Order: sequence, then structure tokens, then C-alpha cells
Amino acid sequence: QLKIIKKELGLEKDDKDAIEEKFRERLKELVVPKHVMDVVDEELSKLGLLDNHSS
Amino acid sequence: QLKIIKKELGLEKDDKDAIEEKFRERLKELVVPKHVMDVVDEELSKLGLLDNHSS
Repeated sequence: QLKIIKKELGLEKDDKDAIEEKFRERLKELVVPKHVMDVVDEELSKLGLLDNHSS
Repeated sequence: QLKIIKKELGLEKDDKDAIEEKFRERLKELVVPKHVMDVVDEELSKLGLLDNHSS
């Protein structure tokens, strides 16, 4: 119950989406090479699949 | 009993079926050695068996 109240109101509800978008914006201004962009995107997707607790 | 199996909302994951077909088509065109073929098939069965969030 404690978790749900912090998770849905108290603290960050979208920790996944938050970092997923925040990485993207931090990545905005640099001229990031395609060699990079592919790996970062697929890995970010990999982050989007998995459970928050996964070690 | 077959329709009872089908008429349920707890059957084979759509996500797993998509990956299943995806890796199959991925193998569709390769000159695949037997070792990887059988290992891939048994592992695909294991993929079908498992729940969508286990590590």
C-alpha cells in the first residue's frame, strides 16, 4: 500500500518514461553519430521492455 | 474443450507470438545449421511456455 501511494502520487510514477524521454532530450543538441544512435535506440527500447526491478 | 481453451483471456501472449514469428522469418532465408535449428526450436517452445516478465 505504501509503495502504491508513493508510486502513484508521492514519487515518480513514470520512472521508465522519464529517463527514456530525458535521455532523448539530453541527446538532442549534440551531433551524435549514427554508429551511436542505433545502439542507444535499441538499448533504450531494451530499457522500455523490462521491469523496473530487473537487476 | 478446444473452444474452451480458445475462449479465454489468459492464452498465449501476443508479444511472444510476434517474436516467435519474427525469429522464424529471421531464420527463413538463412542456410541454417542443424544445431542452431533444433536449439532454436526447443528454446522457442521454452519461450512459449514462459511468462512475459520472468528474467
